[PDB]
Amino acid sequence: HLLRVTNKKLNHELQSIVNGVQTLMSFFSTPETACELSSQPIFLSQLLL
Amino acid sequence: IQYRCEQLQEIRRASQREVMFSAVDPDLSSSTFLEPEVLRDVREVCKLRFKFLRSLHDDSISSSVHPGKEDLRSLSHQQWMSMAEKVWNTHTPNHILAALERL
Amino acid sequence: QNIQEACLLLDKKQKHIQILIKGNSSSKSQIRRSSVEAQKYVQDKLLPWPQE
Repeated sequence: HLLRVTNKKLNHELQSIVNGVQTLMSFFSTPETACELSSQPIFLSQLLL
Repeated sequence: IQYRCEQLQEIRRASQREVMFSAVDPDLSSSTFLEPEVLRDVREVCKLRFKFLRSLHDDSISSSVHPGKEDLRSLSHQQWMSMAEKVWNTHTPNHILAALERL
Repeated sequence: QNIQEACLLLDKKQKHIQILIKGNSSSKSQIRRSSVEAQKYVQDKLLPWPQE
């Protein structure tokens, strides 16, 4: 039973890392389509020149 | 990873539609309207660099290579570099560029 | 002599102006290149990590 709990904890942590990294990568993706107003560029290379 | 995401989210929030750049009608001297911090910092960074370049220019033109001026140039150059770096740490790239547009 | 000296000075200044013009044109191209390098780094090196 202890190993089953620990196994759930380990699966949660692995998923947290996957979610965390996906979130982190969302900050680097250039919104191709002009339209979406919402994603304000965070990187000077994003451009705005 | 969470710590890094939090940092980038803070930068995104700061970027959101911020920095009212009042068209300084040049004639209207008086209204103490307070320059946005980003504009002041960018301008100052740019002015500092201009004065530095100007100094190089004046020297190039006046042929007086006073021996010891190089230590002072390096310092000035470093000072600007630090300031420029500070500007990029303190403000969002979006606001800096906006400030440059206005300038 | 002053007029001549002054003419030299004007010529020096004129040279600097020509240098700055070139300098600013180059800087503009560089800014475009530098922008393309940062975008290329994000696309080639960072964006592929989430899949791994």
